[PDB]
Amino acid sequence: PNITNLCPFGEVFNATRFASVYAWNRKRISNCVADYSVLYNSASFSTFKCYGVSPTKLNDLCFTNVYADSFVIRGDEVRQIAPGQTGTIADYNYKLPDDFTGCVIAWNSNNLDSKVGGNYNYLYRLFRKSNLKPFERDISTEIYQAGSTPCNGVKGFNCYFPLQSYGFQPTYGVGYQPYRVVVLSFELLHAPATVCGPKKS
Amino acid sequence: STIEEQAKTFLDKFNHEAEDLFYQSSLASWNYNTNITEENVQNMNNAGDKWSAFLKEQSTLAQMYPLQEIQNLTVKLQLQALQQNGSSVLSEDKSKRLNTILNTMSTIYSTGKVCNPDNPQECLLLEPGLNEIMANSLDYNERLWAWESWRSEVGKQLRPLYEEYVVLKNEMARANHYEDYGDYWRGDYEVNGVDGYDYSRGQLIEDVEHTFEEIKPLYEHLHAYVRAKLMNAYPSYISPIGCLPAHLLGDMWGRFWTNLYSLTVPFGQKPNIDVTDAMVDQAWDAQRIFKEAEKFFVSVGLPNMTQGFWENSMLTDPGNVQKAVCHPTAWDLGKGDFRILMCTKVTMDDFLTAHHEMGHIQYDMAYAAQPFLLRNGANEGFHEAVGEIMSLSAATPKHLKSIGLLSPDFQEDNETEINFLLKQALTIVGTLPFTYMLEKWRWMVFKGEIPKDQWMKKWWEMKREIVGVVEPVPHDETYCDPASLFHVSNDYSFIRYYTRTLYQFQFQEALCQAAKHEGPLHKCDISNSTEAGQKLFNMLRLGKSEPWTLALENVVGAKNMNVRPLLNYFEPLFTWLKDQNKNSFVGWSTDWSPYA
Ligand SMILES: *[C@@H]1O[C@H](CO)[C@@H](O)[C@H](O)[C@H]1NC(C)=O
Ligand SMILES: *[C@@H]1O[C@H](CO)[C@@H](O)[C@H](O)[C@H]1NC(C)=O
Ligand SMILES: *[C@@H]1O[C@H](CO)[C@@H](O)[C@H](O)[C@H]1NC(C)=O
Ligand SMILES: *[C@@H]1O[C@H](CO)[C@@H](O)[C@H](O)[C@H]1NC(C)=O
Ligand SMILES: *[C@@H]1O[C@H](CO)[C@@H](O)[C@H](O)[C@H]1NC(C)=O
Ligand SMILES: *[C@@H]1O[C@H](CO)[C@@H](O)[C@H](O)[C@H]1NC(C)=O
Ligand SMILES: *[C@@H]1O[C@H](CO)[C@@H](O)[C@H](O)[C@H]1NC(C)=O
Repeated sequence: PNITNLCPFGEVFNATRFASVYAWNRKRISNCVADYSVLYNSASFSTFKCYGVSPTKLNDLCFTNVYADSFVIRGDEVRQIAPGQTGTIADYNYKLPDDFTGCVIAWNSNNLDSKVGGNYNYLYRLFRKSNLKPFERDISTEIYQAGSTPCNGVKGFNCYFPLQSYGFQPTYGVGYQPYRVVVLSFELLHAPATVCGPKKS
Repeated sequence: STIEEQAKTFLDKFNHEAEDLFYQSSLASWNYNTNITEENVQNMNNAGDKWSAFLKEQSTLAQMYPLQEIQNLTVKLQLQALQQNGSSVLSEDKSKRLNTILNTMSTIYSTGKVCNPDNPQECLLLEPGLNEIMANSLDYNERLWAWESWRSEVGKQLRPLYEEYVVLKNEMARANHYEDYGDYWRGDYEVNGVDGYDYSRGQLIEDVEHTFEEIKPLYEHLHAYVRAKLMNAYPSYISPIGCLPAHLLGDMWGRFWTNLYSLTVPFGQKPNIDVTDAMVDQAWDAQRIFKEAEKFFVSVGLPNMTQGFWENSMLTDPGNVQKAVCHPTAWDLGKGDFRILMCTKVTMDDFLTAHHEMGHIQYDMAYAAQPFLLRNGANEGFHEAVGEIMSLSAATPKHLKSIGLLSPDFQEDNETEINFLLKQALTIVGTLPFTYMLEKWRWMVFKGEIPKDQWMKKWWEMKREIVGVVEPVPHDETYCDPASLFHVSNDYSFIRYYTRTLYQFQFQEALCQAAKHEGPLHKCDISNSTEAGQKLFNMLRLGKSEPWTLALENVVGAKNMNVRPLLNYFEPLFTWLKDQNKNSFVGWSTDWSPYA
């Protein structure tokens, strides 16, 4: 039939501000029509790597819910947003499961997320005692204890503040330039699937 | 938990903070160099102070992790680099005195202006005028006046300052568990803890002497030929049996002999390989010069320059309104930012300099992956050597014919090869005894082998014995003749040029053997050879992570610096010089036979 009520992809991709990787934003997308060909045929994206599904059949399948996680990371760290990877972003900031079905989309945001003095708003967690579980968020700002001595809440010798800032500057190289990453997670549950693709007439 | 894990997390924190602070400092320095304005000078100074303060704080934090409980070589290398006290071990009064002495020597050398007595209304600064009088004049007494007047004023000002400098630096070095300041400088080549690839601080002097003993016949023949030609240029001053007069070497100190090419040319009638007119005829912009250099580096298989490099670099002089430093410098700002600051003209020298500085940039890009404290050359010699090999390869007639800058019907006979090799010898071979003698004299001064009342008597004795250069008139101890040079007056190591010169030809033989070049070594071009670039990039990617001996094994297959590739490079010239010196006397006499 005639289709309306498209999914709110404007409020995820075209957002004025993106969250830091440590405190990555998750938006649950339900009860609308998701047109994935608009995203795939865009020339504005640098990474559109889909894991567990192909982009061509996305516009046909139907899912119960869509999770859109959004964060900013350095370009070199874009590789770490994948199943089975290792690094600071994957161990301590954002972990993807090995059995992940969804797409990882990234694009350079040097124009919007870099400042000449440096943009220090965006942060990452350098240290955590253990690696993150898949789809876990850690927003704790408790001092990391690398040594036997208690930190007691105040930085010092062998006790470091967990969150560090990428001071993005426009002059930086591609590896260190800010990249906005949207990860779409597709799951099917026994509830009626309502995020369906567009149907031709 | 363990000390090693604690150090690893400390280093991770340090690397993160260090990269940001280093970028801010580098960017501020770039802003000053590209734009000499008071605001920039302030910003640069502030960032430099912040960086130095950070490095003092982190060295103080770093020392609390003992070295002997860490087994990983990379972690121990970074901790060793960061746990150095530097001048911090010295007392605050003496540290302030040392810093004041260094600054005032910098001001005395930079702003030293000397002119002729009885005509004092306008004087000559060393960089614009004195250098020109040394490189272009053919008058004996004018060059003698310039040389003696600059060593009189600068040496008599700098001698008490240098006497304080040696004592303070020796005190700091012995406070840092070194024998002297010379041992501190020689510690750059020290490799400890690696089985087989260990290198000692004491081995450096022995290796330098062993290589120089093989340098000596070629230098003796070159010295005899230059002596005969200078005898032709100046009829009565130069003796057939004695040393060369000091003020006639074409430079202020005798550092290079490249300004004697006009006087000592073998075949003046034959043409040169100057390509300046050809680029002017084809309207080669500085952008085209750097693009051709980039084409050379992509031909050998190295990565091409980043978009950031093109956008953020200043490759042309900005203009009258904006002031900039004219010296060509490759800048590794950090965080993926690589830039070149050069006031590029349309000359062969600027084109070769573009290749040299882009080689510096390629080394920086290759070692960028490595941790911050390890982002450097394996030693001080390699970083300059990798630019000098590009300067060697680009200057070949095969490269010029390949890129179209030289006519395809240019005749490459033996005479042009001889005169080109002689020019390369005047630049390269002539600096080796001067470099070795200067470093050996400074090492003996720091070690206490030479007492303060015998500094100059020994120094000229060394120069006659090694360099074969005699003083025009005797100097007493009121003079400070070494410190008239930029590197010694401003606390810089000088053995890097000797090691760079040997590493240059070792790398050249390794890459030419990789590229399967079948002719003379000086006729070799490393373009179009992926394997040569791969062999180079294997060492380039390591940076300071691995010992310099292991890096040299990676390139040339030897565990030590070697002198045979240099001698192989100049072998046609060596045979020609031996043929030309049949009638004349090779070698010199240390007596006062020319003039004293
Ligand atoms: C986001 O912005 C781009 C560029 O302006 C635009 O083409 C696109 O339609 C916008 N919306 C989405 C969902 O990508
Ligand atoms: C150079 O300095 C002047 C004065 O501070 C400034 O207005 C100008 O924009 C600067 N140019 C560059 C390229 O930094
Ligand atoms: C040394 O530490 C680095 C991490 O900093 C690690 O990747 C490397 O494998 C370690 N080397 C050894 C020999 O354990
Ligand atoms: C640096 O100086 C401190 C204080 O004098 C000393 O305890 C420490 O051992 C020194 N470190 C080195 C590597 O010399
Ligand atoms: C460097 O080479 C790559 C691959 O050939 C190319 O895509 C890129 O555009 C080049 N860089 C520049 C600045 O042209
Ligand atoms: C160049 O080769 C010719 C022909 O063998 C020879 O006569 C001449 O002496 C050579 N010149 C030099 C400088 O080697
Ligand atoms: C290197 O490769 C380029 C690309 O074809 C070629 O134009 C050039 O002539 C080659 N160099 C030599 C010395 O043949």
